[PDB]
Amino acid sequence: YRSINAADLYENIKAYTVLDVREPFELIFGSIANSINIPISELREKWKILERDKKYAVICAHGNRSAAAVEFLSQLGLNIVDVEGGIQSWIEEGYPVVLE
Repeated sequence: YRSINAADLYENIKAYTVLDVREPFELIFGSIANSINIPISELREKWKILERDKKYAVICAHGNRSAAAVEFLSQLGLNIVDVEGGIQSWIEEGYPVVLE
């Protein structure tokens, strides 16, 4: 189990592949660019779609759901990290978000 600051993620944004585990209706209000969306209610059945050769940054609205996802994918041998504060923190700190 590892964690990553917002500033850290943004500075290394190209080194990570943001995994947004929030529900789809939540992304219409803003999401980090190119972040793949897998709701925690599907993560169990569709985590196989995740690349092993990638470094994932799991984001949540506040971090409660991302934390649980990390503990799950971490034991499956995936290189993933939890994003502190969720996307809420990301926005509070003034970071770029997409309306897509």
